[PDB]
This record gives sequence, C-alpha cells and structure tokens, in this order.
Amino acid sequence: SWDKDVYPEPPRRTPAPSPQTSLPNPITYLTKAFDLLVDRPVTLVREFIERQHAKNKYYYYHREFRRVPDITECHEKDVLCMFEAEMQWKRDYKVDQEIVNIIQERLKACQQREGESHRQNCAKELQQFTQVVKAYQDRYHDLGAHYSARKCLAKQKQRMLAERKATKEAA
Amino acid sequence: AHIEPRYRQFPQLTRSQVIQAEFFSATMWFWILWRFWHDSDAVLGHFPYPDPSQWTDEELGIPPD
Amino acid sequence: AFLPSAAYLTHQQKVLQLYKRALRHLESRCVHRDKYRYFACLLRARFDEHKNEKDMVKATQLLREAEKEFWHGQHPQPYIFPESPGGTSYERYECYKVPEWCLDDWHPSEKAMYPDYFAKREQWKKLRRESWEREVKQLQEETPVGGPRTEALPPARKQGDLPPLWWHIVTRPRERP
Amino acid sequence: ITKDMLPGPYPKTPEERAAAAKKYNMRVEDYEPYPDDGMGYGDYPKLPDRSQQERDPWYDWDHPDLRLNWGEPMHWDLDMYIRNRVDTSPTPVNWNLMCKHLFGFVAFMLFMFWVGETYPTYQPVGPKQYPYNNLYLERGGDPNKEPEPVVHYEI
Amino acid sequence: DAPPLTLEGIKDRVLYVLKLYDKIDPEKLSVNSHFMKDLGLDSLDQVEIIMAMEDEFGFEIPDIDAEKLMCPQEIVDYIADKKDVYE
Amino acid sequence: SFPKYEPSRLASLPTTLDPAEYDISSETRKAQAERLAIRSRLKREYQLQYNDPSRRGVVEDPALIRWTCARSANVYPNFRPNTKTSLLGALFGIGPLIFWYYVFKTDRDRKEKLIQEGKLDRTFNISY
Amino acid sequence: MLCLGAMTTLFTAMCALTQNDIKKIIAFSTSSQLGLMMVTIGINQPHLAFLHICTHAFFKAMLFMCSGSIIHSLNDEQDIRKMGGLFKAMPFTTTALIIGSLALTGMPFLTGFYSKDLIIESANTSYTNAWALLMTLVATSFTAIYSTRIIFFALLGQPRFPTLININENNPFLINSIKRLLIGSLFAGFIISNNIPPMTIPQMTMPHYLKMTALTVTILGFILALEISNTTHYLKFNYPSNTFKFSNLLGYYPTIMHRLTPYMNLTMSQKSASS
Amino acid sequence: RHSIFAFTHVLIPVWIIHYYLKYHVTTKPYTIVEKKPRIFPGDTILETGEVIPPMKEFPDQH
Amino acid sequence: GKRLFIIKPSGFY
Amino acid sequence: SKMELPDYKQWKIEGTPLETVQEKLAARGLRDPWGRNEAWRYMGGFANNVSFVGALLKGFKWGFAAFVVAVGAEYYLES
Amino acid sequence: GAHLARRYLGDASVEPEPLRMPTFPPDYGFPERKEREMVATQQEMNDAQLVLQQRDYCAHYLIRFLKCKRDSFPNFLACKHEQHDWDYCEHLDYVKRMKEFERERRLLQRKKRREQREADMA
Amino acid sequence: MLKYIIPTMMLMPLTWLSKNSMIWINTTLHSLLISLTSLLLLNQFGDNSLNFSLTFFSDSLSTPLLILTMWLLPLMLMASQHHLSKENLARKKLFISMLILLQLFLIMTFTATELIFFYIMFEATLVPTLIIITRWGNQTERLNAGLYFLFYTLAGSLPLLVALIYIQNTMGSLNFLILQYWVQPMPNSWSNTFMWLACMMAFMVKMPLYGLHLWLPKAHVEAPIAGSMVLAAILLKLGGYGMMRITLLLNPITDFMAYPFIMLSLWGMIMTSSICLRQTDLKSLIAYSSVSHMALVIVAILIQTPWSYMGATALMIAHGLTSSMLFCLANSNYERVHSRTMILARGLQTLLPLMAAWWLLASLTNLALPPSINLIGELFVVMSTFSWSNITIILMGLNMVITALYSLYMLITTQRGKHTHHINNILPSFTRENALMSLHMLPLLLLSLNPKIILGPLY
Ligand SMILES: CCCCCCCCCCCCCCCCCC(=O)OC[C@H](COP(=O)([O-])OC[C@H](O)COP(=O)([O-])OC[C@H](COC(=O)CCCCCCCCCCCCCCCCC)OC(=O)CCCCCCCCCCCCCCCCC)OC(=O)CCCCCCCCCCCCCCCCC
Ligand SMILES: CCCCCCCCCCCCCCCCCC(=O)OC[C@H](COP(=O)(O)OCCN)OC(=O)CCCCCCCCCCCCCCCCC
Ligand SMILES: *C(=O)CCCCCCCCCCCCC
Repeated sequence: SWDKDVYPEPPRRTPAPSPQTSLPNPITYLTKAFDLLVDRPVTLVREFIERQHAKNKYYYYHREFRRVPDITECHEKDVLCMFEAEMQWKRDYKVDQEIVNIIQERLKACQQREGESHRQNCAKELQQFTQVVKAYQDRYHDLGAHYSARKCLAKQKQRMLAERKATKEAA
Repeated sequence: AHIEPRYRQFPQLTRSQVIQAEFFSATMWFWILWRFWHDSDAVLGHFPYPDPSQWTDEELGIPPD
Repeated sequence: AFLPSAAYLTHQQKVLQLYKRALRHLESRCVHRDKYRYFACLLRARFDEHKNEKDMVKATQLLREAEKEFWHGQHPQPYIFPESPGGTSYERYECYKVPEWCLDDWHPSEKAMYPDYFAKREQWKKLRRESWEREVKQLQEETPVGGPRTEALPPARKQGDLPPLWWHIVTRPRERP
Repeated sequence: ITKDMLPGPYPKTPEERAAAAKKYNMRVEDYEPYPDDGMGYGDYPKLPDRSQQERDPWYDWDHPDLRLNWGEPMHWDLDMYIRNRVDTSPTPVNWNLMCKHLFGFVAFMLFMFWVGETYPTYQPVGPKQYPYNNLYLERGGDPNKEPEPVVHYEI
Repeated sequence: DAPPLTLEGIKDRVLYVLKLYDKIDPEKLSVNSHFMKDLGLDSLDQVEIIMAMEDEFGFEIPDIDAEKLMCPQEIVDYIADKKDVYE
Repeated sequence: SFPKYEPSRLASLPTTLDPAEYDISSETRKAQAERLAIRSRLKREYQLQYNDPSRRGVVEDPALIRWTCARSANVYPNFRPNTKTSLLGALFGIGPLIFWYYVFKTDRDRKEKLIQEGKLDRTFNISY
Repeated sequence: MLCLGAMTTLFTAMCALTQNDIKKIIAFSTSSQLGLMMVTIGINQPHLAFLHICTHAFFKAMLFMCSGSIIHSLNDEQDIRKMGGLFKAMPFTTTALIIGSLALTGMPFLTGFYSKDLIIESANTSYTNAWALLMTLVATSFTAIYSTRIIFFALLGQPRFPTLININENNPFLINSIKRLLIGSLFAGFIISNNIPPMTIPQMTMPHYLKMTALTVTILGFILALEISNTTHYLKFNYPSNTFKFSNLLGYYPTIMHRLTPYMNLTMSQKSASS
Repeated sequence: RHSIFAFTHVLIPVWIIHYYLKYHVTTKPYTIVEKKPRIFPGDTILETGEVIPPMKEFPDQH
Repeated sequence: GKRLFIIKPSGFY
Repeated sequence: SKMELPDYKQWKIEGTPLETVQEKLAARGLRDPWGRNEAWRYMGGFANNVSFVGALLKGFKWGFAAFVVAVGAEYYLES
Repeated sequence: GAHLARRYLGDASVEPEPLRMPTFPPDYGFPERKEREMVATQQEMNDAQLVLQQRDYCAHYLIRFLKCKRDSFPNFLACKHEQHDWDYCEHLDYVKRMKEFERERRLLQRKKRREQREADMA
Repeated sequence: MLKYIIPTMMLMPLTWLSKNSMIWINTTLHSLLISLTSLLLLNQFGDNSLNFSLTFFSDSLSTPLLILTMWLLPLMLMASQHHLSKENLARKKLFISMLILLQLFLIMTFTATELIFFYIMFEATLVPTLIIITRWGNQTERLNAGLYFLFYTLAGSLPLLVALIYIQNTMGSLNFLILQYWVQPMPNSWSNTFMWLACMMAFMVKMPLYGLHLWLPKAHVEAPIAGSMVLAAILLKLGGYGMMRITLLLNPITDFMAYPFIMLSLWGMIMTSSICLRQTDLKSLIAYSSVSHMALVIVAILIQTPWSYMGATALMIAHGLTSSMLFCLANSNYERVHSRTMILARGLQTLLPLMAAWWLLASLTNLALPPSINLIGELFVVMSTFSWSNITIILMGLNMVITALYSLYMLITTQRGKHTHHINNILPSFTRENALMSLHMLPLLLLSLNPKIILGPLY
C-alpha cells in the first residue's frame, strides 16, 4: 500500500443492505460465487508467493541528494559549480512536475469519488490545484526546450523587477 | 430436407417459419395493447393541462385598479 | 463509335439500342409489370409508326429527336443489373479470381495434395506449347500487309490445330471461383 | 525502350508532328499536343479530358479496371481519371442547375435557422425555481462568504 | 443459394420464355429456329427476346453481343459462356 | 421545349446528344477505320506477347513508360519561361507563404501583446 | 448542435424518399436518426440521446439484417423495384421488417417509443430554435414515409424479381440472429428505460396537441405516403420534376462536391504543386 | 474437456485479472477510484452504525 | 459432390 | 441434377391485370405479346397479396385474443 | 402556442418576456404571501448526489423514489407509486411556473390599462 | 562509445576475411550482435547526460538514433543481398564495407561531444552514401542524383563550417557540455542574422526544408535499397539532430528569425503531401512523404517547446522505421516487376496476402494511427504548434487528411483492385522479405508499449 497523507481519502461510508421486495437479488449470489471461486484461490496463490517473498527478504532504497550550492551563489562561467547547480535544479524541476501530478491525481480522484456533488465537495482540491499550478507557472513556464537554471533565474529576476515596480507604483 | 427451388410459382414454406412469424406478430400486438391498457398516459397525456385564461385574479395577486 | 469488331454503330444498331435503353429506362420509371407492359406497347407502337421511313435523312432526324425525347424522359437512377457495370455486385468477386499461372509456383508438398489435377495441368500446358507456334504461323499467313484490319480473330481452319490466341480465354477464372 | 520513343520537344514543323504522332501511336490529325506555353508538356498528346467511367465497359480491354488498351496513349491525368477517383461522367441534370439548387437550398435552410434563432419557441412558464439562494453552495460558491437571499414564494 | 445451371436447364428456360411469346407458335419453335429467316420475326422483336432473356437469367447481355444472337441455340451457348456451365 | 444539355468540364456531353456522332461522311468513315487499324495492330501486338508460353514476366507497355517519363523526366527540358508561368509561379508559389506569414505574424503579435499586458486567460496553461 | 442535427435529419430523410437501393434507404434512415440524436443533444437532453442510441441499435441492426435476408434470398438483388410479393414468401423476414419499421416510426410502446417520443416531447417544451423543431417534425413524418416505402416496394404487391425462385430463410443461424434482436426491439426499450436512473426532470405536463404531436405527424406521414403508394398502380406516366431529381440524385451534394473538390486537390497538386 | 471454454477463457482470466487488480493495481494510490455510494435518509452506515435521520414530514398533496 | 478446384496463390511460404 | 418446369400453357392472363392491360391496348388497335411471360406474377400463390393496413395487422387477431385472455387473467387474479 | 403569436406578431410590450422575468415585486398585489417550504435538507440532497437540475423544491419525492429503486432491486417496476408522487409534484411545480407566467402577463395587462387610462384622462 | 566503434571497425576484417558464400551471414550475425549491445546506451538520468569521455557523450536524443543506426545495418544487409547476388565478390565486399563505414561515421556523428567533430563526421557520412548511390544505383540519372546530393549538402554545410569556427574563436570551445553553461544571448543584428542562417541552412538542406528538398526525390529514387533505407532512416535525421544541438546557441534570435522557415515547412507539408497524391512512381511517393513528415520536425524544432522536441524525436525514430519499411516493400515489388511505376502491378493482395498485411501495417503507421509512436510524435508536434499559434491547427489537420489519403491510395493502388493480366512473374513472398518487414514493424510496434525511451532529453 501507500501513504494515506499524500493521497488522502475521506472516510468510507457505505449504506446497509435494506431489502424490501420478495425477489432475491442476483448480486449476493454472484458475490458469494465470485468469493468461493476466485477470491479464495487467488488469495491462496498470493499467500504462497508471500511465503516465498518471506524466505528471502532484502531491501531497496530511496536515493538522497544533498543540497549543493544553487545557481545564485555560483560564479559566472564556472562549470564545476554551476554543473552541480544545474543538476540540482533539474532534479528539483522533475520533482515539481511530480508534485503537480500528485495534486492532479487528488483533483481527479475527488471529482470521480464525489460524483455529482463534485462542484461543491472538491473546493479544497481545486484550491490546492490552482495554487500549485500558479506556482509551477510562475516558476517554469515559457523557459523553452533549452531551459536552464540560468533561464529560470533570469525569469525570476524579471518577475521580481516587475513585482518591485508594481509595489513602487502603489506607494 | 432443405428447401428445393421452384419455378415461376410460390415457394415451399416450412411450418416453423410461419408459426414463428405469426407468434412474434401476435406478441407485438399483445405487447402494444397490453402497455396501452396499463399506462395510457405516455401516449395520450399524464395530467390535465390547465387553461391560463380560466384562472381567477385573486390567486394571482391582481388588485383591480 | 467504340466497338471491338467494327468501328461504328450503324443507323439500325442505334435504333435498336435506343429501343432497348428506352424500354429499360421506362421500366425504371414504370416499376410495376403491368403498367410497364401497357406503356411499353405504347412506346413500341411509337417506334413502329415510323418503322418504314425510306429516307435515310428523315430516319436519322427522327432517331436524333427521339434521342432528345429519351434524354428528357430518362430515369435518374435506372435499374442496373447487379453484375452489370454500375451494379451493386459488379466486379465483386475479382479478388477471388486468381489467374491460372499461380499454380505453377506452388511448393511440391502442396502440389502433392492434388496429383491428378497437376498431372492433367501438365498435359494442358503440353497442348498449349505444341499449339503455340502453329497458331502463330497461322496468324502470319492470314494477316494482310500493313497489319490486321479489325480486331476479329480468325478460327482454326485445319484439323489438329487449335484456334490462335486461345489460352487466356479458355483458362480464364470463373465468375464464382 | 529507346530514345526516339520517349517524349520530346514541342513539334513546330508538320513532319516533326508526324514523327511524334507515329511515336505516340495515333493519327496525325487527332494528335493535338498541349499548347507550348511553358507548362512542361512538350510533345505530349492532349487526350480529350474524360474519365475512365465513360469507357465502354463490355469491351475486352487490355487493362479492364483501367479501361485502357496496350499501346493506346494515356491522358496526362490518367491516375486522376481512374474509377477510384474523379468521375467526369455525364449527369442527367446540368451542372449549373445542380449548383443553383444545392446553394439555394443550403442558404435558405441556414437563413431560416438564423431567423428561428431570432424568434425562438418557449412555454408559458417562468424560470425554474431553485432553493438555497439559487443553489449557491451547490454551484461552487465559497462558504466563507454569503450571497444575496434569493427567496421564492408560493403562487 | 444459387443452384447451378446446365445446358439442359438453360435450353428449357429459353424455350420456355419463347413459348410464352405470342408471335411464336409453340410447334414451329426449335433449338435452331432462326428468328428472322425461319420464324418470321422482326429485329425489334429479337431485341425484346434478348431483353426477356436478360429478365429471365438476371444479367445484361451487351448490345454488340445482343445483335449477333439470332437463334435460341446461340443464346443458350452465350449464357453458357457467360455463366460457365458444365464445370 | 426540352432543356438542352449544358456540357461542362466535370459533366461532358453524352454520345446520344452529340451532333457529330451521326455524320456518315466518308472522312469520318476513314478516320474510324484508321483508328480501328491502329487499335487492331496494337491489340494483335499485345496478345502475341501476352499469350506466349515462353514469356514469364512483364509485357512492357511503351505508352506507360512514355507516360511516366512525361510525368517525371520531360518537365524542365521543355519548359520555357514566359509571362503565364511566371505569374503562376509567383501567384501560387510565394503567394500562400506570404499570406500565412502575415496571418501567423498578426496572430502571434496580438497574443504576445495580450500576454505581456496581462489579459490572456493563461491560468492552467503549464504544458507548452 | 440543434441547427446541425435538424438540417441533417431534414436533408437525409428527404433524400431517402426517392432512392431505389434498399441499403441506401436504410443508411439515410440511420443518418436521419443520428440527426435526431444531435437535435436532442442540442436541447440539453444527453441521456435521452444516449437512450436513443441504445434503442436505435436493436431495430436498425434488425432492419439491415432483414434487408440482407431479402438480398440473399434474391441473389444479390438490392433494388426495391425488383422486389415485392414477399409477404408470405419470407414470413419471418416480413414480420421482423414490419416490427423494425414500426419501432423506427414510433409505434406506441415498442422500443422506439420510449426514446423518440420523449425526444419529441422534450423538443417541443423547451426554449428552442423553432425552425429546428419544425424540421424535426417534418423528418418525423418522412420516417413513416420511407418506412412504408420499404414495406410497400419490398414486401407488398406482386413479384418483380426474376423467375428462378431461390427464396429460403430456414436456417437457425438466421432465425436466431433476427429473433434475439426481435425480442430486443419488442421489450428492451421498456426494460432499459425502466432500469435507467433519472438524470433529468422529464416534462410530463404539456397541452394535448403538443403531447400527441409526434404520433400525429407520424400517422399523417403514413397517410400521405399511402396516397403516394396508391398513385403508383395507375396507368399514368408522369415526367420527372426537379424535386424528384433532387431527392433521387442524393441532393446533388455527393455529385458536385465529389467532382469539384477532388478536381482541385488533384490538378493543383500537379499543375500548381508538382510540375 | 466438456466446458473447457468457460474454464480457459473465463475462469483463468478472472483469476489473472483479479490477482492483478487486487495485488498490483489497488495497492497503488488512486488507480481504482470508486464513486462513493448513495446515502439516503433512513440508511445505516456499515462502518459506524449511525442511522441517517429521515426527512421532514411532507406537506401531503393527495 | 462435384467439388471444384479453387485457384489460389502459394500458401506454403 | 434435373429441374422440372411447370407447363407453359397454364399461364393464361385471363384473370390478371394483364387482361385489363390487353383490353386497354385493344381499345386503340394494339395487341400485347408479352402477357403470358409476366402472367405468373399475377397468378398462383402470389396472387391476392395483402394491402398495407392488413400487413400491419398481421397477428392482430391472435394478439388481441391473447390480450383479452391476459387482461381477464389479471382481472380475476387480483381478488 | 398562441402566446408565441401574441408576443411575436402582435405587440411585445404586453406579453411577458421569458428571459428576464418576474419584473414585478413578489409583494406587489399579495397580502401576506408565504415562502416555499424546502422539505429536503441541503446535506440530505448533497448525500443523495442529486443532479443540480434536480435539486429543486421537490427533491424529497425524488430521494424517496431513488431509495425505493435501490431497495427494490431487481424488481424495477415496484416503485410506480413514488414515481407517480414525484411526477405529480413536478406537475404542481410546473403549474406554479405557469401561475408566475400568468401573473406577469396580467400585470403587464394592468400596466397597459393603467397607461391607456392615464393617456385618456391626463 | 568506443565499445561500439571498435566492433563496427572489426566488421571490416569480418567482411574481408570471410568465405565467398559466408559474407552475408557473418556480417548480418555480428551486426545483429552490435545492435543487441546498442541497448546499453539506455543508462540515462533525469538530470545528467551519459557523458563517456572528452570526445563522446550520449544524451536521450542521440540514444534512440544510435539504436536505430546500429539496428539498420543488418536490415540493409538483408535487403541488399538479392539484387547483388550476381555482383562480383570484391564489389560485394566493397558494398558491405561502404555500409559498415557509413555506420561508423553515423554512430560517432550522433555521439560527437564537440561540434566541429560533429561537422567532420556529418560531412563524412556523404561519401559512402555517394558511392552507394552513384555506384550501385539503377538507372541513367543516378549520376545527377548524387551530384545534386553532394552539391546541396556541401553548399549548405560550408557556411556552417565558418559559423562553428566563429563560435570556437569567440566562446572558446565547441563542446556541447561547455556551451550548455557558456551560451550567451544572441541579439538582433545583421551579423547575428547571417550567423543564424549559417548555423541553420545546412541542416535545413539535410532535413530537407521545402524549397531545398529537390535533391531528395532523386537521391532516394536512384539509390539501391540499402541507400534509400539509410537515407530515409538516419541521414535525414542528422539534420534534426544538428538543429537540436545548434538551437542552444541561437537564442533569442530564433524567436523572430524562424518565421519564414516555419512558413516554408508548414506550407511544404501541404504541398509535398499533395505531390504524394499524384506520384506515378512508388519510390518517389515514399520520398515526398519523407519530406512531408520531416517538415513537421522542422516546425517542432523551430518553435522550441518541450512537447515539440519530444514529438520531433519520437517522429524522427518512428518515421525512420516506417519509411525504411516502405522502401523495402517498394523494393520487394520492384524485384518482381522491374519497374517503380505504381499503376503497373495492382491487385497484389490476390497474389501476396501476407505481404499485403505488411503493406497495411506500414500504411497505417504512415498515416499516424494511434497508439503508434508515429501518432505520438505527430500529436505532440500538433499540440505544441497549437500552443504556438491557434490558427496552425488548420494546416496540421489538413496535412493529416492528405497524409491518410496518400497512404491509403498507395495501399489501394499497390495492393487492391484487379490484378494485372500481363504480369506473371509475381513470385510468392520469400522468407527474407517477410523477415525484413517483420524486423522493421515489430520494433516499431513494441516501441508503443514503452514509448519513453524515444522521447528525447526532456522527457
Ligand atoms: C514485450 C512483450 C509484448 C507481447 C505482446 C505483443 C505486443 C504487440 C506486438 C505486435 C503484435 C502483432 C504482430 C503480428 C502481426 C503482423 C503480421 C501479421 O498480420 O501476421 C498475420 C499472422 C496470422 O495471420 P494469417 O491468417 O496467417 O495471415 C494474414 C493474411 O495474410 C491477411 O492479413 P490481415 O490483413 O488479415 O492481417 C493483418 C492485420 C491487420 O489489422 C489491421 O489492420 C487492424 C489493426 C488496426 C485497428 C485495431 C487496433 C487499433 C489499436 C488499439 C489496440 C492497441 C491498444 C490496446 C490497449 C487498450 C487501449 C489503449 O493485423 C493483425 O491481424 C495484427 C493484430 C494486431 C494489430 C496491432 C496494431 C497494428 C495496427 C497498426 C499500428 C497501430 C498502433 C500501434 C499499436 C501497438 C499495440 C502493441 O500473424 C502471425 O502469424 C503472428 C505471429 C506472431 C507475432 C508475435 C508478435 C510479437 C513480436 C515481438 C517479439 C519480442 C517480444 C516478445 C513478444 C512475444 C509475443 C508472442
Ligand atoms: C460542425 C461544422 C460542419 C461543417 C461541414 C461543412 C464544411 C465542410 C464541407 C465538406 C468539405 C469536404 C468534402 C468535399 C470533398 C469530398 C471528396 C470525396 O470524398 O470525393 C468522393 C469521390 C468519389 O465519389 P463518387 O464519384 O461518388 O464515387 C462513386 C464510386 N465509383 O472520391 C474521389 O474522387 C477520390 C479523390 C481522392 C482525393 C480527394 C482529395 C480531397 C481532399 C479534401 C480535403 C478537405 C480538407 C478540409 C479541411 C477543413 C479544415 C477546417
Ligand atoms: C404555440 O403553438 C406554442 C406551442 C409550441 C410552438 C409551436 C409548435 C408547432 C408544432 C407542434 C404542433 C403540431 C400539430 C400538428
């Protein structure tokens, strides 16, 4: 399974079976037939495979990239440090892409899970999506196919000069 | 025995095709008249449609001025 | 205008072709058999009225404005026979009409599926290869100087010889392969 | 194939036209080349601009599906005029009358749809009446704020 | 579908159509009864005979081959060639 | 009386409406006979090669080879630069390039002006 | 969507009225029904349009299968002017073709009722393009016209097919294949429309002329086409009009635009592009 | 080998697809997302037991 | 009975 | 093998609409030669075909009878 | 379809226009007019996942009918009663909309008679 | 990269020291082993390019082109071993050596760290292709085919030589890895304008650009089969590879200098597709289709968005496989009818059903049928150009219409209809020909299952 914090779910609330009519539904018998024919032997094969997994347990790891100096504190035309800064920025750009993808998955899962009441009961996910898309658009949009941490720093400096002029024209 | 072709005349019929044809045409007319006997409001009308001219003025809030 | 045997349609041929096209487009206009048969004998009497017109110019004139009458009174979608050109089943089975020479390129493990058939195909091709040079020398002893005149082929005149240029007419594929 | 059976330059003398018409296997008087105006035809014949659907289909053609003979000169758009493509067959109705009828019918239908959009049909009712101030919290309204009250009464 | 044709069947049906045509009496008709010289028919009547053959056997005979069939044996042989009977 | 048929490029005249079909003049007889002689010569020359048992290959058609060599190889050696082809080549060769240049340039100037002034709805656009 | 669907269901059902090949007529039938589906999408009724897809499947597949059984029993005869006299000759095909035609026209309480009747009842009672609704009703009449055209020239009357009868339909593959769609075209409209959950609010309150409208214009189309059918047996030879040449030559749009537009993309591609 | 069709084409693919969806698809987040079931006044939540209270009494019309 | 030989290309290869 | 044909003599057009056609052709001095060929379509088991209103009402008798029986059945069942 | 011809082919000032109406106050002419009771609670029809076109003043019959249709599976005809209740309450809501239309039509007729009496008197 | 250069050079003693009947088998076997080994270049990273040495590197753009190049050599050996079966043994080994030497120049054209070594290899690839076309070509005009091949590819590449040395003197290096970090913005001036033209027109010839494309429907037509395969599969793609390396240095002058070339490619993809609708020559139809598909790659490089470069590299790999298969199909029918006229032999499904299935698959991949990587490249380039300007969707969709039209017209004309009566040498499909078709199509179909390896450096 996965982490329930990063992929949140509301508590499951199913209603109880309240039959009214005299006719038996086919779906209880189909569910019990599917159980006794499929849900038990698949589980037994998974138990055997799980025992074979437990006979030799071994581990893989998540790689940790420590934070090197970024492009703002690298010298101009110094490839040894700005190579490290560029690799750091490219890994951060790919992780930002995956953050935006996670928030998209939250939004779409909320829309289907809420069904018809999705316009009301998914305002939180829509707010989070609008925030992360506005951040990603201010951070990486229009950098082009030859994007770099220099291009992103130049875009950030132009946007910061625009915000500084917009603040200075309001005081 | 399969059907043998005839010449310039009415072809040989099986009993089975004629009784199935009459059976399904009778089932069609049964189903149409049966659902006309039960529902009768999907064809003709579900409720009476009121006439807006026949309505009074007091239920519509009309002060006579 | 465009024929295999001759180069032109005669006047009598154009009269008969207009008669046939007029009856077919009439039957397209006149779907039911009895009503067609009524108007078809009316149209047949309209043709047979000027059957004996001795002036060739007057006959050509009546044929020409009869073509005009027909072009005004034709059916927009005439009934085409299905295997006739323009029909619904025309050239439908041509994808099954594999030519005869493809049998020669079979592997011998599938030529052994039909021993009598290819044992007969060998003597058919034998008959063709001993008829070919004799029918070619038949063609060059009868063709006039300057080439042939019409596209009509001469028959075999002797005994023992086969008609010239016969292989792709005798060994053509069937209409239902 | 040899050099004097290939397409060559535009003939200007009658004997060059005769050698060209003998090359393309047709009569000299029926041999009409394209007009020499730089369109790149050379001495190539101008076949009378028909499709292959008009050809006599009961003839024993050399090429049946093309309705074409062996050695007969081909039109410059022979691949265009096949029966898998553009048909130039004669129609029962004239071309101009077909264009008039089709354009008039399409333009009249479009005009009448626009006029019916200008004069729509409806029913003798008011708008549909929705609770909770026209379903404000259901249409995605923000719950920190509060809209105007849309109050519906009996009638 | 589509039962096979024979020369006997085509011959029977062509003579059957030509015995239902009022301008031919049924005793003078034979397999080699030429329509113009023997039976006293017209060219137009022979055209209607070809059209009756077309309506009988469900295919068009072209006019260049319609205008050369002048006896019922040639009509039977032509339908035999166009339908490939005795396969 | 009857509507006369109007022959166009995409609907030619039928043979049953052509006035020059019914000419019994002897020049038409000689022309049809000479065309029949040429067609019969080519037909016999085809089916002599076509019915040959010794042939296993392609009956080559010089009209087809000549057609392809006309459609490909004989375009530049019989081109002459004159007024008609020059106005057609400038009218149709550089014409649409200039037209789409002005269209796409106007569209991109308008869109860049709307973006650098902050008006174009670009909220969720992060894939480009 | 409303204007385009109304234009489609007008033009195709009007072109269907004088075609002669039966498969062409059923193709114009299914294109007119798709135009009706486009109409009922355009009036914000998507679930009625999808219910009409699920309804239309049964009887239009059954009508093509009955036409195929007729074509196979007449040796690739696909033209309705060489048909007829097939009421007792092909009784199961006659039965299923009549049931499919009645489901197409909107017979009460067959499969086509539960979709098409509610489509017209929702197309009347909405803020709608009025000309689109009027052309929809004209198309509703035209469906009955070509349905009885198919029944008349295909089944009624006396034979017109050639003399060798090869009429045979007694194979359980053909019988069961038309039979299960026949059971579908009888019952599946009721079954599906009473199994589907309500997704819109249906307009069930409307005046009497506006409730009976689809049925009335359908029966009037039946009556007018019965007049058209009875005026065929007469011994009158009418010269063709321009309406007949419009509806018989496909509306002239598969004639001009299949000659004019393929002329330009094939000649400009050489005389202005290649050469 | 009498109902080998319903074994080999159904009951083995149901096993394969059920093992797949059960231990490789639903073990991944948001892959099979289900619309939550429809709660009415009068139901009972099978996870809690709280009976959803019924509606207000109707201003009866007939 | 009266079965007919069907000419088809070489399906061996 | 052999397919037998019915006799050619039986297709007389007396009793067909071809009789009416030959009467209206004899009204103007004409004689129809192609009646007996088309006589079989208007004779035998193809003669007297139904009209359209009877073609719709195929099975209406048995269907209405089963309708009455089943309505009486659900009328006697409910008590 | 007579009011269509009364708005299009006659005068348009007296017929109530469909797009922007009611143009009169709801208290104009009514002594002590009462609101419409909303029977279905907002969280109730939020939980039953009703379509936003179906969240009108008569959604409680639709909730009971959907609950019947779920609780009577597979018998898909056992809830004709609640379906008729929902359809008749939709009929009554359509009647209320017709009454709003006729109210606006008679008040525009009142405005026409008012301005004609004023144009005759003053 | 030396572990692929050295086996490619050992293919020369492998082909010159073989037995006279073993020279196709050995070269096919060991080139298949080198292509098996070529998948070890897939060690790519999301941040860093696989930087081997000072001379060679391989990012995610050059890697699918290297796998395609090392895979194309066994397919050319299979394709050419029938028409050269009556060739002299020494000339046969010389042909195989020209193919191997061309592979050797290509696989260090794509891995050239430094751009003048890219230029030297990029112009060294001409001379084996020159020898193949103008030695083992077919008809009379093969010498005019290579003459306009050698003139156009050198007259475009000549200002590129001065332009790269001008970058060398100004920046200090032509290492692509150094110029990733030392690139300066190129402003608006006339000197920088002709700088941009000198850096771009060479690859514009090699793509080809519309208007500069006239070498291609003669160089592909007059070539033998291995020459046409390598020309349509790799040698056109050298231009896209060089553009994707060189537009790093040409910013932001590209953003207003690319407009006339975007117009040329967006209109030439309509023009050359219309030209494909009226080709009598099948190999010419495949050639003009190659021009029409590379026009989209030119547009996607010149608008320089990430989706555009992903679609352009996907479209280059997909079109290489598809056009190589189509030329091999055209050769499979040319080996039977001895003419490239498309209208000559028709109805070939009635005689060759399995080869007609391969024709159908190659035609469906030609018209970008989803979920092929043909459609992935086509679709991503259409997405990026719609983002570039919304009006370009008309030209894109109209091109896709004409593309499906000429693809299925080629299918109908070559495979369907009535067959030709006077052609009787139509052999059954050999095992070699179907092996060639399957080794084209099966990698192309498998790349739809895992398309991320052919989506370039910015996937
Ligand atoms: C990594 C492991 C992967 C394992 C799975 C494999 C994945 C797919 C690989 C390719 C599979 C097909 C390859 C063979 C077909 C081509 C040749 C052919 O037709 O031979 C006929 C022949 C049988 O026919 P026949 O009767 O003898 O002769 C035919 C006649 O001549 C008359 O010929 P015909 O016209 O009747 O027949 C041609 C017909 C023609 O059919 C058509 O034209 C219709 C196809 C188009 C429409 C339908 C599909 C549309 C797309 C949707 C489906 C894909 C996505 C589905 C997912 C959900 C939705 C997203 O084609 C077919 O029948 C082939 C069916 C499969 C078609 C796949 C799509 C092709 C369309 C073009 C590209 C589309 C985009 C790419 C899709 C890629 C999918 C992976 O087939 C064989 O003998 C097959 C041999 C074994 C093939 C092995 C394939 C694997 C090779 C890879 C080796 C390495 C990995 C190990 C895997 C081992 C697996 C065993
Ligand atoms: C929601 C809004 C809806 C708006 C709808 C109205 C606007 C669009 C109007 C339609 C425009 C396209 C239609 C016109 C071209 C039709 C071409 C065609 O299919 O021709 C058919 C023709 C064969 O027809 P036929 O002769 O009947 O065949 C008898 C069988 N032997 O076949 C041939 O002759 C073969 C020719 C092959 C090559 C044809 C090349 C034509 C390519 C046309 C591309 C059009 C691109 C449009 C792009 C629009 C972008 C916005
Ligand atoms: C006034 O007539 C309002 C009703 C809706 C608009 C008119 C609809 C007319 C067509 C339907 C009725 C047809 C009766 C034969």
